[PDB]
This record gives sequence, C-alpha cells and structure tokens, in this order.
Amino acid sequence: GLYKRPFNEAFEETPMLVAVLTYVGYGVLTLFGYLRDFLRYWRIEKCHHATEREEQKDFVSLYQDFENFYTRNLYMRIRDNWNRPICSVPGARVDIMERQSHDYNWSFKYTGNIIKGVINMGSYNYLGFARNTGSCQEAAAKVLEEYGAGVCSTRQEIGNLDKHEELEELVARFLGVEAAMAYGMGFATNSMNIPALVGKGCLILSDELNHASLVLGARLSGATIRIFKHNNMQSLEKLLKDAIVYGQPRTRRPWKKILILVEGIYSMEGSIVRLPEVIALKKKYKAYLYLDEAHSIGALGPTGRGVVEYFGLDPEDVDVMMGTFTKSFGASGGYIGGKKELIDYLRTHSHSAVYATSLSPPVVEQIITSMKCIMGQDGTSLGKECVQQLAENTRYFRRRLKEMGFIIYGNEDSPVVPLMLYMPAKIGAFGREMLKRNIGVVVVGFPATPIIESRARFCLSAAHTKEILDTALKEIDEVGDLLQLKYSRHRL
Amino acid sequence: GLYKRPFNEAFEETPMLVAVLTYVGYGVLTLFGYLRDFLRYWRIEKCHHATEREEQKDFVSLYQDFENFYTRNLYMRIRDNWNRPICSVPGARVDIMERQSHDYNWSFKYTGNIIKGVINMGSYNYLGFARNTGSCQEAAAKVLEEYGAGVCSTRQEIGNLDKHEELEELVARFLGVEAAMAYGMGFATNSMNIPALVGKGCLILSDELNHASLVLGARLSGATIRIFKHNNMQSLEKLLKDAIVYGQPRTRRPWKKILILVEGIYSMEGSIVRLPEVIALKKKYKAYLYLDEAHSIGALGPTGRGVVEYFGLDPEDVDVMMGTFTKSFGASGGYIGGKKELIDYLRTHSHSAVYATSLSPPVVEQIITSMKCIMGQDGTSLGKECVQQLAENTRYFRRRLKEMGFIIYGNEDSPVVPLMLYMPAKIGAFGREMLKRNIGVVVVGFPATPIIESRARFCLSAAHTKEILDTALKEIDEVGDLLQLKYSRHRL
Amino acid sequence: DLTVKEKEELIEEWQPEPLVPPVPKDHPALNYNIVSGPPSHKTVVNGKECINFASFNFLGLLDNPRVKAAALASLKKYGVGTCGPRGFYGTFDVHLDLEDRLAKFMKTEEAIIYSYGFATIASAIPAYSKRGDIVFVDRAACFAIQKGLQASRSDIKLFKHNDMADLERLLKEQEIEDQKNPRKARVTRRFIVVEGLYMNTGTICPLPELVKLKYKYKARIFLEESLSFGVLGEHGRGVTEHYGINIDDIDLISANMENALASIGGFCCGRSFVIDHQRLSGQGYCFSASLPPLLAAAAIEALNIMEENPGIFAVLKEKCGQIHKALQGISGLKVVGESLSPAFHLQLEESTGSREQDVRLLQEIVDQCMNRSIALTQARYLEKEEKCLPPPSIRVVVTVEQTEEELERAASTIKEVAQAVLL
Amino acid sequence: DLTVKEKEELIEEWQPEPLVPPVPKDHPALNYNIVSGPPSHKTVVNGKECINFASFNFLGLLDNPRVKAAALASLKKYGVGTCGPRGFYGTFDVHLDLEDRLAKFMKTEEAIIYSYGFATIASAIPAYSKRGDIVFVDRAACFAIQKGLQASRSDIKLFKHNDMADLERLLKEQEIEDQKNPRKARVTRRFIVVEGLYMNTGTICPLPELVKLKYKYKARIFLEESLSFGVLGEHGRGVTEHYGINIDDIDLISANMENALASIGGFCCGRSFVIDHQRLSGQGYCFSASLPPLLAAAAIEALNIMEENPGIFAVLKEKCGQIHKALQGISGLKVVGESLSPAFHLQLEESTGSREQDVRLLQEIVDQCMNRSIALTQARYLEKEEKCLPPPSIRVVVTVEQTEEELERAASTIKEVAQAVLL
Amino acid sequence: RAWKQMSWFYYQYLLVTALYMLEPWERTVFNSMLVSIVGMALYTGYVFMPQHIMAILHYFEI
Amino acid sequence: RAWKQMSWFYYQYLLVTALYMLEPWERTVFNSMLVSIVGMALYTGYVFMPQHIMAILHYFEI
Repeated sequence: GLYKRPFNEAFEETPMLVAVLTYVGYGVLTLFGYLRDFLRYWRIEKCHHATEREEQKDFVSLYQDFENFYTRNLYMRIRDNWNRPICSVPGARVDIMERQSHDYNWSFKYTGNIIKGVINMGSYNYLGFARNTGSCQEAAAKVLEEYGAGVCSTRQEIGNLDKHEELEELVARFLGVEAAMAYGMGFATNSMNIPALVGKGCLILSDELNHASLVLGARLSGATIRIFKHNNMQSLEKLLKDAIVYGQPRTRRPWKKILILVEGIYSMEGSIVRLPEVIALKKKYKAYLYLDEAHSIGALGPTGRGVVEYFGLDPEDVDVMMGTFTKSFGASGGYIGGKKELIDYLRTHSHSAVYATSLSPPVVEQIITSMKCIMGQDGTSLGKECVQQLAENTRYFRRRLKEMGFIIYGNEDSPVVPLMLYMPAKIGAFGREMLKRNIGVVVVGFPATPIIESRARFCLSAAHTKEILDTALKEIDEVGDLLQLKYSRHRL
Repeated sequence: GLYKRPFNEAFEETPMLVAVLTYVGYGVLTLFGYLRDFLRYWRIEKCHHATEREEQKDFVSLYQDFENFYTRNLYMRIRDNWNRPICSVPGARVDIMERQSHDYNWSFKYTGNIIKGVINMGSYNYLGFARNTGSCQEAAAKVLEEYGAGVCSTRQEIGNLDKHEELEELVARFLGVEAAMAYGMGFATNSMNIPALVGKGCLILSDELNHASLVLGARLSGATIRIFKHNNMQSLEKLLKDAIVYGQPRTRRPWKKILILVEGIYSMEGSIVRLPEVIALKKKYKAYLYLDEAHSIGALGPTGRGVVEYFGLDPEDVDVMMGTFTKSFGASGGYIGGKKELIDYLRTHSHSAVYATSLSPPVVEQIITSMKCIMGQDGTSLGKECVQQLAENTRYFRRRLKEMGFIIYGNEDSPVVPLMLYMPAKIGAFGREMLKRNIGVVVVGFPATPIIESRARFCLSAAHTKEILDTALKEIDEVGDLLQLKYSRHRL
Repeated sequence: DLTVKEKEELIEEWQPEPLVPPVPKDHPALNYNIVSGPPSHKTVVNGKECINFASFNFLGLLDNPRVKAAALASLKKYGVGTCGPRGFYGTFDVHLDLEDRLAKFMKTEEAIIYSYGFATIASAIPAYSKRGDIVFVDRAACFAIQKGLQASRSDIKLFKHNDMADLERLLKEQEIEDQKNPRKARVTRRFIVVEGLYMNTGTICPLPELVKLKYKYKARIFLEESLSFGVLGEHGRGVTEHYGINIDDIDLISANMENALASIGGFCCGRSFVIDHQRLSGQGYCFSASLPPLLAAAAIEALNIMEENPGIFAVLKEKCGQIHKALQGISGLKVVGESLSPAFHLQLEESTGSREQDVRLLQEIVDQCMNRSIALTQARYLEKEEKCLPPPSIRVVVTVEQTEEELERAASTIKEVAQAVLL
Repeated sequence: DLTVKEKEELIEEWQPEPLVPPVPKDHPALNYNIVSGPPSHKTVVNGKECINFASFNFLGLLDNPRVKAAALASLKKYGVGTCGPRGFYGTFDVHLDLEDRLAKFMKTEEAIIYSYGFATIASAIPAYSKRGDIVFVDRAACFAIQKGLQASRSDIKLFKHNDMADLERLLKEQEIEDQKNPRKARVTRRFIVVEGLYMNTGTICPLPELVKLKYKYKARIFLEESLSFGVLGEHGRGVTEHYGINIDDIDLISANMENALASIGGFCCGRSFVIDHQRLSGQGYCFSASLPPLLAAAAIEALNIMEENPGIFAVLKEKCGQIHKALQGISGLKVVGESLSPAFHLQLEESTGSREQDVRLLQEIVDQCMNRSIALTQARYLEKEEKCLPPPSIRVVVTVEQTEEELERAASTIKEVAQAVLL
Repeated sequence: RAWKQMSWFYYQYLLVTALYMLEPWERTVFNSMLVSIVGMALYTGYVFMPQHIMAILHYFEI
Repeated sequence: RAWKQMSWFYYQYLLVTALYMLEPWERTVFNSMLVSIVGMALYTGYVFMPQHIMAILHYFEI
C-alpha cells in the first residue's frame, strides 16, 4: 500500500460539553414527545394525522406506535428543511418555490412567491453538466425527436437498441476496463447485481458506512455479512484472516468466495477509501473487490476517470467497478465495468436485464455526449477546464472553512464538505438561517448519520465561480457566529 | 449388500471358567518369570544368554529388560513348536529334521534322525502346486538354464525384462482388471505402494485385524489412521459419517481422500470379509477400497479368481486389488491390479519400482505356468479339479471338527481352520502331542492373537486326499480327548 | 488452540471459487435483439423489417407527437437530470403535478412516484410488512413481488393460482394458529398480495371474492395493476373498474408507468394513511435520485390523452378479442390467456423431457416468424431464481395501432410456421 | 449441535480428490527398457546389442555355469516355493546352511537371512531403535535407510557427507543436552547409521574416525555394506577389511545378496546378542515367506566361488582404476566417484536452471551411447520423497568380465557423445 | 445594547435546551417547571444549608 | 485302573496351572507353596471356624 501523494484526512473528535448538551436536548425532545403522544391518545388534543377507515378499525394496527415515534415528535418539527420544491435547472443557482405551514409543518401551503437566485449547495452536479442549453441538450432533443421518450420492453426481449450498445462500449473505453453494462438505476444496479455474483456459502465484507443499496443487495443474497470498521485496515485484515482460517460458522468448511464491498467517496463522511491497501490485502488473501464509484467517477482524478486514476492504480486490479451517471454526468442511470466474462455472465443472469425496462434514449444520448465532452472527443477544452476548476473550488472552500473554526470531515481532496452541528435544534436552525440568506444547504441527522453527529453537507461544483463561493463563505461565517457552530480546538 | 448365497459364520464365545483358568496360568507364569529374572540378576543362577562385550558395558543397555520379558520367560519355554527345519518339498507330507534341547529350549542340537511322512497342516499350498516334478518345474528349469537365477538391477534402469511384462499381462487377464504390476515381495507390495496412494490430509480406515504389512504401510504414509471393529459394518458406517462430516481433527477442513484397507481372508480368524456391504458403503460415501487378497486369490471362487468371483461382484468396483503368489501358486512374489491410470502412476512412483531389485526369472516362469494351469490355457483339467477338491476338503474337515465338540472360527467356506485352545500350557502341549502322532500343526498365541484366544490354525489343501484327512481327524480326536480341548456348548 | 504456522499455511492453501461460472456459449439469452430505430409499430429487428408484436405499448403512446412535444418542452425548461433525491433539492414542480394527476385519475387521495418500475413494488412491500407478519401471495406472482417479499422477513404462504378454496384453507389454518396463541396473534398483520392481470399467465384475479375474504378474515390486499392499469375498464382505471369494486377496499395499488404510459417510472396510489409511510421508509424513494423531468412531463401528457378519449380501451379490447379468437387452431401450440388480456402466451401442448428443447423449438418458431415480417418474443425467466417457474412460451402482445389485416396475417403466419416446425 | 438435514447434505457435497494424479505422458521413468534375454554382458536392450554397463553384477556370477547348476540341483530337490514364514514350516536346511556360511565368511557369530534386499535394512533399524532415541545418519544415505529410520520414531540428525567435524559437533551438542537432563539421558541410545560405499555418491566412509567417535561418545555403529560387500578388500569382506578395522567394533553389518552374489535376498550379520532380537522383532522376517531354496543354493555356490579364488577382487579393482583414469577429460561431464568404487557417477559440470533439462540431456547421452553398443543408465530417484536429493547423473558400473578394450572403447564413446551433445 | 445581548442569550438558551423546536405553550411549560424547581431548591438551601455558602458567593461576586 | 486315572488328573493339573512349562524345581516350589497355604487355612478353620461346616461336609459326603 503505497501512496504516491500524501493521504491526509481529519475527523476531529466530538467535544465533551457538546455531547452532553446534545444528550440533554434529545432528552427534552423525547419527554415532550411522550407528553404530546399521551395527549393525542386521550383525544385531549386534535391530531392532524390520518386514521384508518372506520370499516378497518378492528384490523390489527398497520403501524406500531413506537416505530414512528422519531418521525412524529422530532422529524416533523423541522420537516421544512427537506423536500424543497425547486422550479428551475439545478445549476449554480436554483429557484425554490416558497411554502409555509400554519399547522407546525404538518401540512404545507404554497405561497405565490418563488425565491430566485438561491445559491445551490445541495445538488450533485460536480462537473456542472446540469444546463438547459448546450451540445448535450441539443443532442438529447434530436434523440427525443427520433426515438421517443422511454422504451417499452426489457433488454432481453425487444428492448435492446443501438444506443444502449453505443453507451456500453463508450463506458468500457472511458473506464479502461474490457467491458461494461448500463442500467436504469444505480440503486437497481447494486441491488440487482450483487445477488448475482454471490450466494449461500460466501462471505461479504462490507464497510461500516455503505449506501443502503449495497446493504440491501447483500441482504437479498444469502451470503454471510460481516462489517468492519470504517476505513480501518487492521479490522479488515483481522476479519479476512479469521474468515479464511475458521471457515463457515456452523460447519467449518472453507468459504466459496470472499467479497469486499467498498465505496469511492462516502458522501456523508467525505472520506476517500484507502484503495492501495484494499488492493494489497485483496491480492494477499485472494479476495474479490466490488467498488462503488457513484461519487468519485467524475470528480476525482486528473482527467476524472475515478478514484483508480486518482491513486494511479490499475483498473484491471478492481474486480467489479460499479458507477452512476446521476452525480457528475447529469443523467440518471448506472453501470458496471469489468472483464468480458463478468459482463457476459451479468448480461445473462442480471435481474434487471431479465425483468426490468432498460434506459431511455434521450438519457443515454445525454450520457454519451457528456462522456465525449469529458474525454476530449468533442475537440473542445470543456473537459479539461471543469476538473481543474472543481479541484480549485474544493481546496479553496475546505481551506476557508477550516480556518474559520468549524469542524469538517474527510480527506482534503473530496468535494463533499460535511460541516458539523451536533445538536437537534441546530439542524433546523442552520437550514432556516441559510435559506433566509439565499443559500441552499443539505442538513442531515439521525436517520442517515449517528445520533450525536448531525451535519450540513456541502457539495461543490465546477459551476460555482469564485464570487459565489465568496458570498457563501461570508454568509456561513455570519451564521456560525450567530449559532456558535465553531467547535474547533486546533484552529480558529 | 446382497448375498446371493447364505453368509453364515460362527465365533463362539470364550467360556467363563476357561477365561479364569487362562488368567491363573498367565499369573503363575508371570510370577515365576519374575522369580527367574531376579535369580538371573543376582547371578545366583547361570544364564544361557549373550551379554554385551566388555568394552561396551558402559554403553546404554541395548535392550530394556521389561521389553523382552514375554520372550524370555514364556515364549522360550515352548520355543520348540516353531522354526521346525523341514528338509523336503512341503507337499501333503513333509520331512522334519529332529532336534532336541538339553538347556530347556535355549539351544537346539540336531539329532541324526529325520521324521518322515509328517502330515503337513502348516504349509500354505491351498491348490497343491508345491511339487518337485511337473510342467511348472520343467518350465522353471528351462528359464533357469537360459536367463539364470536372479536379476541384478532395478526395474526402471536395466532390470526390466520380457518375462516381467508377460507376467504382468497374464495377471491382468487373470483377475479381469485392466492392468497389473508384479513385485518381489507381498510385504514389500503393501509397505511400498500404500504410501504412494495416500499422504498427509487423507484418512485410512483399517480393519481391527490387518496384516502387519498393511499397518506398516499405513504408518509410513502420513495419513491419519482410524480402526473399526473387525467386520462390523455399523462401526465402519459410523466412522465414515463422522469422518466426512467433522473433517480433519485440528483444522476441520474436508479430507482429501478416504481409503479402506481390508483383506480377503483373515488367516488367524478365518473370517471372509463382507465384501458387498463394503462396496455398498464405499459407493454411498465415495471412499476408495484397497483389498488384500493374499489368502483368497487361489482358494475362494468357483474357478479361483478370488473373493470377488466368490461373491459374484464386479472386479471394476474394487479400486486396488493387492495379491500374493506365495500361498496358492507356489512361488514368492506379489502383485497389484487396477485401472491403467493407477498402474502407470505406480510404475512411476512406487518405492520398489525405483529402488528395489525385481523378481527372479524362474519364479516368474513358475507363476506364469501355474496361472496358465489354473485358467485352463494348458488344455488339461488340473485347474478345475484342484478347486473342487479343495472345497470338498474344507467342508468335510470343518464339519467333522465342529461335530466332535471343538470350537472353530470363521466362515464355513474358508480353508483356514483355527481350532481354539485358550491356555498357555496347552499351546505347547498340543504342538508336542501332534508331532508325536505325525501331524504338523501351527500353534499361535499372544504375539499374533489376543492373549485369551490361543489357537492352532490348520491350512487345508488340494493335496490332502481323504485318507490323510481321516488320519488327521482321528489323531486330533484322540488328542482333544487327552487335553480336554472340547469347549463347545452347542455341539458334541 | 492453533499454532501460527498452520494458520499461515492454511491461508496459503485456500483457493477461492471463480467469481463467475463459465456460461455456455449456446445461451439464447446471450444474443440480444438489436432493434435499430425506435421500437415502434413496423420496427426493424436484426436488419429485418417486422411488425411489432413484442413491445408492451398497449395504447401506442410512445410515438405520439403530442407526447414528444411535451417531453421536448420540459427538456428545454429543466434539462435531463434532477441531480438529487426527493429530499435534497430533487423535487421539481412536475413531480408534484404528476402525483396530483395520478391521484385524481385513479380517484384516490395520494400517489407516490418512483424512478424505476421494478423498485416501486420491490420497495412498497418491505415498508409495511416486517418480521413476524404473514403474507398470502399468489403463486404466479411476477419477480418484482417475489423480491419485495424476500426483502422483508415475513412468513410467505403461496396459494394456488386464482384458487379461492386454497386461500380460504390457508386463512382458516391461520385462524387456528391464532387461537393457539392469542398474545402473538394480537401483533401480527395479514397481507394478501395479488396482481390485477398476471404477466406470467395473462389471467385476471377474482376481486369479488378476495374482497369478501379480506373483510371476513382481517387481511389487507396489496394489488399490483402494472399490466391492467391502462387497458382494463371503460376509463382505464384498472381491474377495480372492470369489476366495479370500490377503490377504497383495496389498500395499496402499485403499478408502473412504463407499459401503457411509455415513460420510465412507477407509482403507488392509496389513502394518505398508507402512502405517507413510503416517503420515509421506502428505500427506492429515499435513497435514489428522482425521475427526470422530461419523462414526468411525457407521463402527464399521456395521462391527458388517456383522459380525453376513452375509446382506445374499447378498440384495444376488440383487437384482443379478434386475435384471441383467431389464434384458436394452432396445431402444436395452445393459447394461455383471456379475451380481455392484452398480452398473452402461446405454450407447447405436449412438452418434451427437457425444457431446453422446448425453448429451442419456440426460438425456431420466433425466428421463422421474424423472417416473415412479424416480430415475436419469448418469455424470459431466471431459471435458478423463480420460486414458481412458468413453462416456456412465446408472448403475443396486442395494441390499438395494429390493423385488423395485420392481426389476421399474424394469425395465419403463426399457424403455418407452428404447424411446419412442430411437424 | 448439528441437525440431521445439514449432515446428509454435507455428506452429499463432499467430493474426494482422485486416487492418482494425472501423470504427464512425457515421463522418462514411464518408458522402461525391455532387456530381452538375460541381463548379462553383451545384452540386448530395446532390440540393440549393447555391452552391459548398467547392471550391478560386479563379479560376473549371474551367468556362471556352476551357480546355475547348483540352483538347478536345489530346484530339483525342493521346488520353487517355500510356502510359509520362517516360523511355520518354512525353514529349510539350505537356509541354515547359508546363514552359517555367511557367518563363517564374514568372521562373525550370527547372520540372518531376509527374503528381499530392501527389507533387510528397512527392518533392522526399526527393531533396535525405538521412540526417544537419537540417530546420526549420514546425509547421502540410500532410500532403504531413510525408510528404516522413518519406520521407527526416533529423532533423526543428518550430518554432512563424510564430514567428521559435523558429526563431532552434533555429538557434543548431544552431550550438552544430556547434561541438561540426566534422568532422560540414562535411557536414550545413540546410533550412527552409515554406509560402507554410498550408492548416491560412490565415495567410501572413514571408519577409523567413526570408530574413535563411537568409543568416545557412547554410540553404536550400524553399517550398510550392500555395495562394498563383495568388491572391497583382499578377501572381499567389505570396508572393514579394506581399512583393517576389527569386525567386532561394528555392531550390525547389513548387506544384500542381489548385487555381487546375484541372487535375491539380504542379510544382517553381527554378534548373537544383537542378531537374535531380529528373529522375533524383525517385521520383514517374521511376517513374510522365506527365501526360495534355489536362490539360497545359488548364493551358497557364489560364496564358494568367492572363497576359492580371491583374485577377482584384484582384477575388479584394476578395471575400476583403468576406467576412472580414462574418464578424466569429458568436456561437459565430471566424474563423481573413486578409483576403488565399482559403480560411480557422471554428473553435469554446470547445471541449467531446471533439473528436467539436465535429465533430458543425460537421457540424450544415454540413448546415443546405446545406439553405439554401450548400454548405460541414469540414476533414478523419487523426487518427492528423497530427503537429500542428489543431482541427476549417468551411472557407470564396472565388472571383472569387461575386457580392457571394451573399457577403452566405452571411454572414447562417452567422450565423443558427451562433447557432441553438450555442444 | 444590553437588551440585544440578553435577547441573544435567551436565543442561545432556546438552541441549547432544544426548546427552539417546541411550540410556545411547550416552552411555557418547561420554563415554569424549571423556575419552580429552582425556587424549591433555593428555599431548601435557605432553610437547611448554611449561610456560609451565601457568604462565599457574596465574596466571589465582590 | 485307578492309578492311571489319578495320573491323568495330575497331568490335567499341570496343564491347567501352567506348571507343565515350568522346570521340576519350579513345580516343587509351587506345590510346596500350595500345600503350605492349604494347611494354614485348614488349621485356621479348625480353630476359628465352627465345626458345623465340618458336619455339613460330612453329611454331604455320606
């Protein structure tokens, strides 16, 4: 495991007093949630919730009360920070339709006004291909005029077209691997091709923080699932040794296969995976590697070929390379790259290849045009400029925030910047105070992150010029002063 | 496991009073052996034993005393029943040179007289091919005149001749298997081809009572050795199931191979192996079978092809068929039969094929002539008569002894008839009282049989006409009356 | 225990099985059809012009100029990509308009929009059914329903296809098991998962008795209307309108917008009490990007066209009647389907010993028909994974666009080809 | 623990490895030489007449008319088979006469006769050495000695070939380990197992220092004289007569009667105190048939011929000297052996990377020599099993029967063939 | 400027004690509970605890 | 004929008690030991054990 360039990442620890105050806040919310539920049960207070129809009251209750506890008493209070209905192209600036609630977020009414020119830090266009004008849009319009929107049958039967073959060969040339196959949903890609590779009698070693698609795909297959600590290579090595030695749990036979599920960039944490050590342990212990590159396929790398170019390694070492066109290339879809044996086996035994409708034609045209723009096949220098500008934006933004006194996670080269808030009231407060200042931020808490660590994730882009970053930094500094979000000991 | 003809075998149990008296006799012998050893140590009594040379008295004692206890105090008292120096062809009647000891069996002096016309019941010529005249002897004389006695080099280098190839093809035609290879010693055959087949990481399931060659061959190879009860198919099945399920002892990986070592006829017991059930369990649990047919290759079977013809089964089901020419065909040697893949692998990787001198030419000529006589290739009816006469002799002898009141072991069709004595004085007494009446018998005790069960093994032959059997039966009846050897409850 | 040395040499011995088994080269699924141009009526498959009898386009809305114009307008407005989940700046206004249009069209309170047709019913079932519950799923249920049931850890009970005696038998056995232990039976929910018009058979489910069984035995119906959404009923609301059953009795109606509406996606409609749980516990909804705006606008325009003239349902019904009546008389094949079903099957009357021979006979029939300018397809299943694996079968799909003459010629072509090949 | 069902399905999975691995077809050991007629001087190998330079027949006693006549007389008397072990009516009078003749010839008390040359020293060692004892065996010890040591469970210490510094080093380390624990050191026996003239090298062991080391360090020498029994010394008593060492210092001298006497078998000679244990604890003796009478009479007649004229040892010595002196000068080969050794080696001066290439080069030399009417052979070893595996080597064997001219021609033929092939 | 400082202190109280999310009557309930408990503890200290703690606090203040 | 019967009984004794193998002085040692122990037990029964056992034996004999 050799790192040609330095690999420095900082996850500063939760303070003491902040953890104590987080716990006090969660306790207050829990007690008052119990009180509100008690008042709701005795019908002393009117409830703005739907109730099962009168002819089905004798049925077993569909939802158990405690199951939805956190949803009704905590999430519903700050629900206004999510599902914001934008009404324009999600470029560097997006138009958000204004909505207000008189029932304390139980029901939303859309006021007439639309908020214009909101700086967008929640959209995923890392390379800034989300535009309503350009070569990609005109090509998609041509394909829409000719082929039409949507295909009406599965790939195997009649739903395979020429555009799908063009996209698959283009992807195979892009990554550098021998062959690749394209699907209509990255979630579907994971959940429908992980069960094909492994089965009963195999071990799946998955990271602590994997996307729900990878966990669901592992669960659907019968393979035993063991979880190692997030980017802790000692734990991976110990698990590999114990798995190879002690064999299966009950009948201590050797494992048929051992598969390691890892991601390129973990969106919440922002940490890049230690790929060279993963490949070293893989080759040493004869395991197989599944690499989800949803977030790193267009961002990382001097020419944006992924994380394997970023580290400089060989794409042929990674066994299965998943990926998604939603983030960078600006069009929904997914893909899997590997050797031709793997691709043929998947083309035969993939659940979505057999039972699911294939991609749309305008979407594959947009993906093809974006890939040709990145690779320089178009002949113009848009592909080179976007990656350099994204790298400059990432370094500038991370430096400026870390020198203001905040706490930020992840490797210094990852575009996603999770700032940390740590308290349940500040999750709502930060979102509302940003939106009052014309910045859109994504705040995430308990359902997607550990309870104590509540964050505001920024997603940088090549669309953000330096003036937009300057304005966002000024307003984030003002709000951090307002809410006391500067928990950093080392820097100030 | 289907037996076309009935499979009845009787091993009547040791009486109570006989076991008690056996133990009392062994106790008396042990106490007086201790007393004699004590007198020998204090030099009160002169010892007729060699002592280490005076310049090597300070060396560590070569033999530990207790190790040789049984040899000096029990075996030496009745040593005159073993190593009898015959001086004629061991046919139906052999000439035994007379010897006497004045030092109580410590040293033997050969008197002039030679005992003539001793009925021989200790020699192995089941088919009666041990003659000094006949076609076989003349053919061996021709080969001795041409080729000469003994070959002077290993098979691989220059010691392979044409006679060896003729013998190997003839053996392969005889048994019915595809190919076979010939060695100069059956002991060497086992001890030098068992280690080639298996190694570390394999299981060897051996019977309780296997010849010392099979045990030595199993020990030389690194395979784990497990012993199942003698001809107890329940124990074999349990061992097979536990071995396949629980795997290797320390690291519970699956076994590379499982090998079952069994014999055709067990000489001491006289019991024929339950071959159909062995093959059934072999096919069910995917094991391999090694079948030593030293005693059954010329005796058992309507045409004497072994025990596989006796049971009527298919020779192709038995994986490795060992065998020996010493017993029936009247010439020393050994052989292994199997498929051509096995025979080529042995011709390449057999210890005796590489490092040991091959067979002699006159011996292979004698084996070839005997096999051609048995198969009817000679054109004369000697091959048919001998097997029928041996079967008639076996049935007649076993019936007559079982109806006199003795205890006899083994299947009713096996030529070896172990009569049972059970006491340590009667072992010597029976041998001496037989030899006084002109019958030669083989008496065996503790070193080769369990301590309580001491036997006198008879080996029947096609040379024994009915008058010889009548005389032997009369004298055995007289001696059994004399020594009280009729311990049978059921019959008298 | 174990010393170190044997540990390293064990690690050295162990050799893993290859990731992918070597697939045979003679696999019919391996060779795909290369449909140049749009997969419309009078398509071009493998270089041969063929009238399209294989694409689930029942109303012929894929190539409609109005649909294309609406999709182009929305593409000019918003672009191709949404760039985020429905929670993080990924909810456009067209998504809300489409959800409201679906809810109004199906006469219900709420509807929810999924980005992929498989995920809608592979993610609706695991949200409501948890470990310990009981599901009485039909035997001939599509693969999406099977994977949805497997994703949840409930106890699955498969009853015979369209056999209410078997369902009532299972329900009564469950009543006995409930009376055995009441404390557990107080916290167990019972679901009946059925499909409105099965793809594996082409037959329609008897809702008049399923509703009565649900009301008698305290169960909850989950209906999948994928294939019957836009084809069945006077106004094309599904099987509930065909039977006249009230829309309230059925709890959750899940369908996909790919077949009749001709735009990728899926949707589940129901009362807000049932639907609002999926917005937070539906994995295909929370953890994936939203539907691209152009597809949503295409679906809205398709819904408009369905709402304007409801005669296309009648003409599709009469074309299904014509083709089903004409197909009676194939020498070597039998029709498995109904005079109302748009997409039905042609199976082998007498099956040989091996399934592969049936597959290759049907492939021969398909190829010979294709050379004669009629494009058919064979039903493709995952043999290793299906719980109830249907027999191999050619698939015949009907549509309002195919003329009467094309239907008669398709019937005659299939007759001659099947009689020749089966001879 | 484990339920029954997984037990049967485990038993069903398990598939055993094949009994015999697939041997490559291009194995030189697989093709055997078919020596038509007796393997005497001027033999016929593979259809080509060749002067025999490959058979261990040092004195030329295989084809001697007196030996054949004696064997024929004994065959007419007793027959071919003995039909029993030495304990059960299998001890003829010729066996006792041969044992006595051997004991008188070697000037010792007792000798014991084994039916197979390998078994004599594969069964002498396990009888005396038990678990817990120490054996200082030479490194270049034949396979029979290695299997004898493996059969017993003693602790084997291999010292360097003919290197008394290494033996004294091992003995001193054992003295230290003894002083560490005296109670165990009181019941541990120390054996030095050496060979009189090694087959793997052709060199002779230094008994003058082995005897002194034995007497100083309380050890016991087991000597294997197989190759030196009938060739070395004025009267051919072995290496003890060549060195002049007393016969009593060496405990057990084991040899085989196959090489010089030209009759199958083996024998161990020594004081009765040592020998009499083998009659009961020697497995190759107790549990196997006795030597056929004709071979024993042939061995007796060979011993008579050796006792009559002791000049054949001198002529064999001078022929070994002549051939060893002439073989100096091979371009590509080196002589590994001594001017006294009858059978020595020709090895490759500079070895290639792979042993197989050396093996095939030597095989080419052997074949080219055979076509020129000189029959050589290559030393054959078990590569997987040898503890110390010697380099590949042609084997040159000398005998009293080969004329001087045949020796000169053999030297010249090997020179030309080796220079051509190695070029 | 003191009033703005006090108002921001109160806002910090709301943020820390999770009262920011809660409806106004919930805030009044929690504030009344806190003041009641604080007054009870103050009375308990007045009657049970020695006045030396009050003397120490007064010395610290000045 | 009684003497032959007694002699064969003695021979059976030798066979059963393994004394057949032992040298004559070993037989004398064992016989003396047996007779000594038997006489000691007989004296012990005479002095300690009741005479009723002797009466029972006499009744059995007659």
